[PDB]
Amino acid sequence: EPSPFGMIQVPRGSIVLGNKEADSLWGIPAESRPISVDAFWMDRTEITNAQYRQFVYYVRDSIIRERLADPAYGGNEEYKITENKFGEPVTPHLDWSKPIPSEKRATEEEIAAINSVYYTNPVTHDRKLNPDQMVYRYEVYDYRSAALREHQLKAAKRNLNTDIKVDPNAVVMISKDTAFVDESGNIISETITRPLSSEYDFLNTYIVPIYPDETCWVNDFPNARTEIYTRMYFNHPGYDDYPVVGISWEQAQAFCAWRSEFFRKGIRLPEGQIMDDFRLPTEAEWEYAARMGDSNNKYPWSTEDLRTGRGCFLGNFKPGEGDYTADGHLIPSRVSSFSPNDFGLYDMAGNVAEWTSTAFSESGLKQMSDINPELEYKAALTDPYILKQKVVRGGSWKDVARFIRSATRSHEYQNVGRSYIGFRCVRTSIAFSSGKA
Amino acid sequence: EPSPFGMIQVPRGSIVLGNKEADSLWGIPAESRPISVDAFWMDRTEITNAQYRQFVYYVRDSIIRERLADPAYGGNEEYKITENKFGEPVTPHLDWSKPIPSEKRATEEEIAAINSVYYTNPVTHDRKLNPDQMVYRYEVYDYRSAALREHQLKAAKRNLNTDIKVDPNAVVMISKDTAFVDESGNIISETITRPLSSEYDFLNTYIVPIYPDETCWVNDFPNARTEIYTRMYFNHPGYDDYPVVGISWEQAQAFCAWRSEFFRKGIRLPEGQIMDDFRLPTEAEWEYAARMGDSNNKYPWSTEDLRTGRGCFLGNFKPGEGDYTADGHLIPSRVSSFSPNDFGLYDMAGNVAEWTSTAFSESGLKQMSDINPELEYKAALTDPYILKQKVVRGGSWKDVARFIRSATRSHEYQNVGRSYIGFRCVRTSIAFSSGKA
Amino acid sequence: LSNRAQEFNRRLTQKTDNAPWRRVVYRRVDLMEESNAVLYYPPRPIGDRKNLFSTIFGLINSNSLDVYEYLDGFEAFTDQYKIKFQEFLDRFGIYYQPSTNKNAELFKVADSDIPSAEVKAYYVKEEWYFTPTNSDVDIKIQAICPIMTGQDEFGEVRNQPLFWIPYENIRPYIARERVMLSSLNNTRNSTIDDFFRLNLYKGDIVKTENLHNRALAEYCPTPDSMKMESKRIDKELQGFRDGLFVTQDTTWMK
Amino acid sequence: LSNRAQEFNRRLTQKTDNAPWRRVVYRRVDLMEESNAVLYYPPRPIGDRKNLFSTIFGLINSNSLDVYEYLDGFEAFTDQYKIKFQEFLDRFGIYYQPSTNKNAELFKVADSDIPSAEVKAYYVKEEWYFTPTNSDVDIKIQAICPIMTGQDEFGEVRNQPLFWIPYENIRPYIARERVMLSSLNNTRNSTIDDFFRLNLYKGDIVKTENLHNRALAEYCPTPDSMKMESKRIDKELQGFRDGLFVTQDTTWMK
Ligand SMILES: *C1O[C@H](CO)[C@@H](O[C@@H]2O[C@@H](C)[C@H](O)[C@@H](O)[C@H]2O)[C@H](O)[C@@H]1O[C@H]1O[C@H](C(=O)O)[C@@H](O[C@@H]2O[C@H](CO)[C@@H](O[C@H]3O[C@@H](C)[C@@H](O[C@@H]4O[C@H](CO)[C@H](O)[C@H](O[C@@H]5O[C@H](CO)[C@H](O)[C@H](O)[C@H]5NC(C)=O)[C@H]4NC(C)=O)[C@@H](O)[C@@H]3O)[C@H](O)[C@H]2O)[C@H](O)[C@H]1O
Ligand SMILES: *C1O[C@H](CO)[C@@H](O[C@@H]2O[C@@H](C)[C@H](O)[C@@H](O)[C@H]2O)[C@H](O)[C@@H]1O[C@H]1O[C@H](C(=O)O)[C@@H](O[C@@H]2O[C@H](CO)[C@@H](O[C@H]3O[C@@H](C)[C@@H](O[C@@H]4O[C@H](CO)[C@H](O)[C@H](O[C@@H]5O[C@H](CO)[C@H](O)[C@H](O)[C@H]5NC(C)=O)[C@H]4NC(C)=O)[C@@H](O)[C@@H]3O)[C@H](O)[C@H]2O)[C@H](O)[C@H]1O
Ligand SMILES: *[C@H]1O[C@H](CO)[C@@H](O[C@@H]2O[C@@H](C)[C@H](O)[C@@H](O)[C@H]2O)[C@H](O)[C@@H]1O[C@H]1O[C@H](C(=O)O)[C@@H](O[C@@H]2O[C@H](CO)[C@@H](O[C@H]3O[C@@H](C)[C@@H](O[C@@H]4O[C@H](CO)[C@H](O)[C@H](O[C@@H]5O[C@H](CO)[C@H](O)[C@H](O)[C@H]5NC(C)=O)[C@H]4NC(C)=O)[C@@H](O)[C@@H]3O)[C@H](O)[C@H]2O)[C@H](O)[C@H]1O
Ligand SMILES: *[C@H]1O[C@H](CO)[C@@H](O[C@@H]2O[C@@H](C)[C@H](O)[C@@H](O)[C@H]2O)[C@H](O)[C@@H]1O[C@H]1O[C@H](C(=O)O)[C@@H](O[C@@H]2O[C@H](CO)[C@@H](O[C@H]3O[C@@H](C)[C@@H](O[C@@H]4O[C@H](CO)[C@H](O)[C@H](O[C@@H]5O[C@H](CO)[C@H](O)[C@H](O)[C@H]5NC(C)=O)[C@H]4NC(C)=O)[C@@H](O)[C@@H]3O)[C@H](O)[C@H]2O)[C@H](O)[C@H]1O
Ligand SMILES: *[C@H]1O[C@H](CO)[C@@H](O)[C@H](O)[C@@H]1O
Ligand SMILES: *[C@H]1O[C@H](CO)[C@@H](O)[C@H](O)[C@@H]1O
Ligand SMILES: [Ca+2]
Ligand SMILES: [Ca+2]
Repeated sequence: EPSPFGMIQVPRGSIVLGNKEADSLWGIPAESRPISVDAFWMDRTEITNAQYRQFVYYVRDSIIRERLADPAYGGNEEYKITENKFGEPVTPHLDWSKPIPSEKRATEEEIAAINSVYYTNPVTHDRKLNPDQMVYRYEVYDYRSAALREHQLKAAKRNLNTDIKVDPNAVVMISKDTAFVDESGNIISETITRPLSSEYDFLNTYIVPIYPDETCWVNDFPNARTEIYTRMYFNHPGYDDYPVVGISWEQAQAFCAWRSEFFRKGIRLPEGQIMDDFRLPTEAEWEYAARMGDSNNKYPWSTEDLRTGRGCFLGNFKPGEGDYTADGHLIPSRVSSFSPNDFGLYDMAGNVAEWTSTAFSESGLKQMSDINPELEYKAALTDPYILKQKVVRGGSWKDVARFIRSATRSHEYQNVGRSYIGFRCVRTSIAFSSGKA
Repeated sequence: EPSPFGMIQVPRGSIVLGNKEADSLWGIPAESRPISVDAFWMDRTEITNAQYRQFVYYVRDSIIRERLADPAYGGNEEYKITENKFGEPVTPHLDWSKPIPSEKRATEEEIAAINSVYYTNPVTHDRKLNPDQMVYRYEVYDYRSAALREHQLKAAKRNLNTDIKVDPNAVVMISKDTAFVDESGNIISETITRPLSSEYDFLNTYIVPIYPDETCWVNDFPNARTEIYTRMYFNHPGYDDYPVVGISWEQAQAFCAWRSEFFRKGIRLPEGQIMDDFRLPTEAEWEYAARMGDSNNKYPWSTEDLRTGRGCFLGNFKPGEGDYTADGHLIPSRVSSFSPNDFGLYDMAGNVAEWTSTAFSESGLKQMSDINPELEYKAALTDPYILKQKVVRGGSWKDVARFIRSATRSHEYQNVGRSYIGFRCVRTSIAFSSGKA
Repeated sequence: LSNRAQEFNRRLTQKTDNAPWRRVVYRRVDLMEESNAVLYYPPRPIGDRKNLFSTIFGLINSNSLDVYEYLDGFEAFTDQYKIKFQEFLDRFGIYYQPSTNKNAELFKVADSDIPSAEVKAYYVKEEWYFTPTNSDVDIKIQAICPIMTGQDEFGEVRNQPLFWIPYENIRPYIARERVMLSSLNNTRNSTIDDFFRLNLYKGDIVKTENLHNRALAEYCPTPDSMKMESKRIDKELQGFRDGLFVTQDTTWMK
Repeated sequence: LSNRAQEFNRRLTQKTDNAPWRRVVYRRVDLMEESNAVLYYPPRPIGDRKNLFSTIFGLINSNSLDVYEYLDGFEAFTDQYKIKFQEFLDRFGIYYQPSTNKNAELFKVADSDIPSAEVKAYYVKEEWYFTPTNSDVDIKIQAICPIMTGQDEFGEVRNQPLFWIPYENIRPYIARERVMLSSLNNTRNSTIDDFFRLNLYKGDIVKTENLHNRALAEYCPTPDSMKMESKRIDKELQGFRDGLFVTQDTTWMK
C-alpha cells in the first residue's frame, strides 16, 4: 500500500458538527446539524517550515533552470530536443536530469541567470529569494463542475426530461481563471466567460507567488516588536519543526498541488491510474478529524477540560488574559509538542489555525450536503472581497479557549496570510474496509 | 439442470404485498392486497461493477470488431462470406472466432479503428470508453401483446363473439419503437403507428448507450465533494465486488437482454428450445422475494428490528439523521457484506435500490392481476415524462429506515440513472416441483 | 393521447360483463371527514388548486364533456336522456351573457357562481363485482352526484341533485390533475383518478339497488337507524368477502 | 452578479419538486421576542440600519422588484395577480406627488410614511420538505407578510395584510445587507439572508395548508387554544423528524 509518510488514516464516521448550547454572552445562535464523512489521510503535523522550504527550493530550482535554459541567459539548451534516444520528438518543457548548477565556479551567464531571481539588499547586502519572482504555476481540473448535468458537452444531454425540446443554441455561461504570464513579467490573472465550447473550459491554470508573507508578523501586530520573528522564522535552520505561517490560501492550494505533483512523479505506479491527489481539508472533514467523530468531544482530547490531572496544558493557545505562555509556548510551538489525540493528529486544536477549502458563507452547515460536504467557490477577479472569504478552523496561539474549541467557525480572507494561519494537505483514501463493527 | 451460477431458486408462494397500518405522520393510505407469485431464479448479489464491466467489454469488443470490419477503417474482411466450409452463403454480420486484436503492435488502420471508439482527454490525456459510442443494439419480441385477442393477425379471429360480424377493414393501431442508426452516427429512436399488417409489428429493436452515468455522483449531490467517487467507481480495479450505480432503466433492460444473449450463445442445448430468458424483476416478484413471502416480515430479516442481539446493523442504509456510516458503510457497500436472509438473497433491503419492470402508476397493486402481476408500459418518444416512471423498490444507502422497509413504493424516471439505483437480472424457472407440503 | 397510452388504458379497463356478482351500492360520503375533504378547494381555477365540482363545471361549460341528469329515485343512463345546461342554470337563476368565443364555450364562468364551497357531501355508485378469471372482489365506479347541500333556516340538507356524471367520461379529464391528498403530507403525488380507483371515499351507504327500489329513509327516521343500516350493509359485504376464506386455524399453538 | 456568483447561487438553490414530503406551514412570529426583533429599526435608510419593511418599500418604490398581493384566506401566486402600488397607497391615503426622476422611481419616500415602527409581527410560509437524494429534512421559504398590527381603541391587532413578498424575488436584495443579529454581540457578521436561511424566526404556527383550508381561530377562542395547537403542530413535526431515528438504546449501561 502507498501509505504516505507523515500521514494518518482517519476512518469513516459521523459527527454532530457543531455545538447545541450557545454562549449567551457571545450572542451566537450556535447552529448544528449531523454530518457523516468518509475515510482519508491527514498529515499528523501541520506543514512545517521544512516542507514549505522544500517546496520553495523546488520552485527556485526550476525557476533558475528555466532562466539558464533561456538562450539570452546562458543558453545551455539541455531541455529535450527531437530524436530523444529512440527518435522521440518530445516537447522540451524543462530538463531535470541535467547536472546540478554549481555555486562558486560557473560561467558569467550562469551566475547572472542564477542571480536573476535572487535579491540582494542595497542597504544590508543580504541575499534571499525574491518574493515576487518565487511564482508557482500549476493546473487543476474542475472535475466536479465538468460532470454537472447543465455543463455536459452535448446540449441534448443537458436535460434528461424529454417533455421540453432541447435548444441547440443553448446560452450557458462558464467560468475559468488562468493566470497567464506576459512579456513584461507582470503576471496577470484573468477570468474568461466564453460560452461552453470544448473541454478546455473546465481546466484552471494558476500562477501565484508562493513565498510566505513574513511581514505578517508585523502588519497584524502593531505596537509590538517582532524583529526576531519576521526576520528569520522561515530562514532559521533551527525553525524546521515549527509550522509555517503567513501562507495565503492561494499559496496553500499551490503547495498542495505541488505535493500531488511530487507524489505523482515519484513512485512510478501504473496501477494507481486516477488515484486521488492532495488538497486542503474541508470544514466537515477537519472537524470530524478533530473531535474524534464524537458528539461529547468539545475539544480534540478525551477529557472536557483543558488541563490534565496534573494541571498541564494541552495545545499552545492563549490560556489566560495576556497569558500567552501559561501553557509554555508563546509563538507557534514545535509540532507534536503536546500529547496527541489517539486519532493520530498532532496539535489538532492549537498552534496555528488551519486553512480549509470550504468558503465561509455564515450559512455553511445548513447549506451543504451530508456526505463529504464542502462548499466550492473559486471566485475570480471582479468579485466583491466579501465572497473571497475562505473559512478557517482550529484556534491559534493568540485565540482564547473559546476559539480553541473545534466547533467554532471563523472568517478569513483567501488573499491575506496571517501569522496564525497554518494549513494541512489531505488526501482521499480509497480503502476497502470490511467494516463488521 | 442449467442452474445458473450466482442464482437462487426462490419457490412459488404468496405475500400480502403491502403494509396494513399507515404512518399518520407520513400521511399515506398504505394500501395492500394479497398477491401470489410463482418460482424463479434471482441473483443473490446486485449486479456489481465487474459484471457490467464484462458487458461493456463485450460491447466494446464487437464495436471495434465492426469498425475494423469496415473497409474504410482497416478492411480485414473476416466476417463470413459465401461458401462457408460446406458451401454455406450465411449472412456476414460479425466474426468472433477471428484472432483477438493486439495492442501495441498493429497496422495504422487497425489502431485508428480501435481508437475511433476510445476517447482521450484534451486537457488530461486520459483515455477511456466513449459514453456516447458505447451503444448496445438488441431486439425484444412483445410476446404478451402478440397473443392478445384484439392483436391477432386474422381479423375474424379478433372477436370470438359471433353475434357481431367482423369487419375486414378493421382499424386497429399498433405500437413499435425501433431505434435505427443513420449515416451521421446520431442514433435516432422512433415510434411507428402503422396499422397491423404482419408479425413484424410485434418486434421492438432498441439501440441505447450503456455506459453508466458516472456524473450521477455529482448531479444529485450538490454542495458535496464526490471526486473520489465519480472518477473511478467503475474504473477502480478494487471496486469489483460493489454494485454498479447510475444505470438507466433502458440500460438495465439492455444488460438483461445481453445476459440472455450470452446464456443462449453459451452451453449449446437444443432441449431448451423456447427456454425463458432474463429480465428485470417485477414489483410483486421483488417484494415476494424480499419479505420471504411472510406477512409478518416487514423487512427481509427474521426479526422486526434493524439491530441484531449485539446491536449490529443489517443493510447499509442510513440509520440515523446524518449518520450514513452508523452501520459501518457510507457509499454502496460490497455485496454479501451483511448476513443474508435464508431465502439466499444478499443485501435484499439496503445498499442500492432496485430497478423493477412494472411502471409506477400510484394505482399499482390495486390495478394488476393476482398471478405473477406486473404492469407493462413501453412508452415511446412523444409521451408525457410522467408516464415514463418505472417504479423502484428496496431502499438505498441514502434513504432512512422508513424506505428500507420492503413494502414501500418509490418513484423513478426510466431515463435518469442515479447513484443509488442498482438492479437485478431475474429469470423464470420452469420447475416441476412435486409440492406435497 | 398516444397510441401506447390508449393501449395501456384499454388494458387497464375492468371488463365486467359476465361475473357472478354485480352488487351495485350507493354511498353518501361526507367531505367533513378528513379522508374525503379533497373536495373543499376554491372554485376558481388559480392554476391547479381545484375541487371536483370546479373542473366538471369547466368541462361541461366548454361542451367537451357528455353528462347525464338525475331522475329522483331511478338512474337511467340513456343517450336521449341528456342533461341540458339551460336546466343547469335555471336551477338557481344563473345569467347567460353569451360569450364571443362560441366554439370554446357559450357561458362564461362567473367566478364564484358555482356552489363549490357549499357542497358538503358526495353521492357515488359503486359496483362490487366478482371476476370470472382471477376471482378477486373489485369495484367499478360509474356515477356520482355533487348533491347541493344547501343551508335553509332550519339547517336541513335541502339537497337538489344537479346531475349524474358518468365516470368513464370524466376519467380522461381527471387522470391528469394530480392534486394533494393527505394534509399531513401535502405532496402532489397522487391523481384524483388514483383517489377514486383506490377506494378512499369512506362514507356511509344510503341505499342499494334493492328489488323494492327503496332507501334507508323508509326505515326508522332516527339517524342511528341510518348508521346501523349502513354498518349492516358494510358488514354484509365484509362477510361476503370472508366467505371465500379457507385459511382458518393457522395459529399452530398448543 | 459575476458568472461564478450566479453558478454558486444556482448550485445553492433547493431543488424541491419530487419529494415525499411537502408540508407547507404558516407561522406568525412576534418581533417582541428577542430572536425576531431584528425588525424594529428606524424606517429611514440612514446608511444600512434598516428593517425589512423599509428595504422592501424602497425596492418596490423603484419598480426594481416584482411582488404579489394578499387574498384573505388563500395564497395564489399568479403573474396576472400582481399587487398595484396604487392599492398600496390608498390603503392608508398616502399622497402621490410624482417625482421628476420617473425611471428611478415614481413616488418619493415620505420619511416616516412607511409604518415600520408599528408593525409588530411577521407572517411566514415555510415548506418543510424531504429530499430524494440525501434524505435530510429541510425548509424552503417562499412568502411572507408584514402584517399591519395597528392599535385601535380596544387594542385589537386589526391586521390589514399589505401584500405577499416572494422570497426568491427579494433574495438578491437581502443577501447584501448584513445588519447585526444578536444584541449581546452587536456584530455585523450575518446577513438577513442568513437569518432566514438558518431558521431563527421562532414564533407560533397560525395554520397549515389543511384540506379544509381552516385556521386556528376555528378552535376554542381562548389564546391558550392557539398556544396548545401551535405546540401540537410543533411536536408533530418533531415526531416526524424523530420517526427516522434508528439509534435507540445507546446508553450501554448495566
Ligand atoms: C489561461 O488562458 C490564457 C488565455 O487563453 C492562456 O494564455 C495564453 O497563452 C499563454 C501561454 C501566453 O502568455 C498567451 O498566448 C496567453 O494569451 C493561458 O495559457 C491559460 O490557458 C489555459 O486555458 C486556455 C483556455 O481554454 O482558455 C487553453 O487554451 C486552449 O488551448 C487548446 C490547445 O491549444 C485549444 O484547442 C484546440 O482548439 C481548436 C479550435 C484548434 O483550432 C483548430 O481548429 C480547426 C478546425 O477544427 C482545426 O481543424 C483544428 O481543430 C482541432 O484540432 C485539434 C487536434 O489536436 C483538436 O484535438 C480537435 O481535433 C480540433 N478541435 C475542435 C474544434 O474540436 C485546430 N487546429 C490546430 C491549430 O491545431 C486549436 O485552437 C487547438 O488545437 C483550445 O481551443 C484552447 O481554449 C490553454 O491550453 C490552457 O493552458
Ligand atoms: C426499426 O424500424 C426502422 C424503420 O423500419 C428500421 O430502420 C430501417 O432499417 C435500418 C437498418 C436503416 O438504418 C434504415 O433503412 C432504416 O429506415 C430498423 O431496422 C428497425 O426495424 C425493425 O422493425 C422493422 C419494422 O417492422 O418496421 C422491420 O422491418 C420489416 O422487415 C421485414 C424484412 O425485411 C419486412 O418483411 C417483408 O415484407 C414484405 C412486404 C416484403 O415485400 C415484398 O412483398 C412482395 C409481395 O408479397 C413480395 O412477394 C415479397 O413478399 C414477402 O416475401 C417474403 C419472403 O421471405 C415474406 O416472407 C413473405 O413471403 C411476403 N410478405 C408478405 C407481404 O406476406 C416481398 N419481397 C421481398 C423484398 O422480399 C419485404 O418488405 C420483406 O421481405 C417487413 O415488411 C418490415 O416491416 C425490421 O426488420 C426490424 O429490424
Ligand atoms: C519550475 O517551476 C516553476 C514554477 O512552476 C516554473 O516557473 C514558471 O515558468 C517560468 C518560465 C516563468 O519564468 C515563471 O514565472 C513561472 O511561470 C518553471 O518553468 C518550472 O516549471 C515548468 O517546468 C516543469 C518541468 O518540466 O520540470 C513542468 O513540470 C513538468 O510538466 C510536465 C508536463 O507539463 C510533466 O510531465 C507529465 O506529462 C507528460 C509530458 C509526461 O512526460 C512524458 O511525456 C511523453 C510524451 O510527450 C511520454 O509519452 C511520457 O508520457 C507518459 O504517457 C503515459 C501514457 O501514454 C502516461 O499517461 C504519462 O503521461 C507518462 N508516463 C510516465 C510516468 O512517464 C513521459 N515520459 C517522458 C518521455 O518523459 C509525464 O512525465 C508527466 O505525466 C512533468 O511531470 C512535470 O514535472 C512545469 O509544468 C513547468 O511549469
Ligand atoms: C457488437 O455489439 C454492438 C452493440 O450491440 C454492435 O454495435 C452496433 O452495430 C454497429 C455497426 C454500430 O456502429 C453501433 O452503433 C451499434 O449499432 C456491433 O455491431 C456488434 O453487434 C452485431 O454483431 C453481433 C455479432 O455477430 O457478434 C450480433 O450478434 C449476433 O447476431 C446473430 C444474428 O443476428 C446471432 O446469431 C443467431 O441467429 C442465427 C444467425 C444463428 O447463426 C447461424 O445461422 C445460420 C443460418 O443463417 C445457421 O443455420 C445457424 O442457425 C441455427 O439455426 C437453428 C435452426 O435451424 C437454430 O434455431 C439456431 O437459429 C441456430 N443454431 C445454432 C445454435 O447455431 C447458425 N450457425 C452458424 C452457421 O453460425 C445463431 O447462431 C444465433 O441464434 C448471434 O448469436 C449474435 O451473437 C449483433 O446482433 C449485431 O448487432
Ligand atoms: C448567559 O447569558 C444570558 C443572556 O444572554 C443570561 O441568562 C446569563 O448571563 C447566562 O449565563
Ligand atoms: C399518528 O398520527 C396521527 C395523526 O396523523 C396522530 O393520531 C398521532 O400522531 C399518531 O401517532
Ligand atoms: Ca501558548
Ligand atoms: Ca450505510
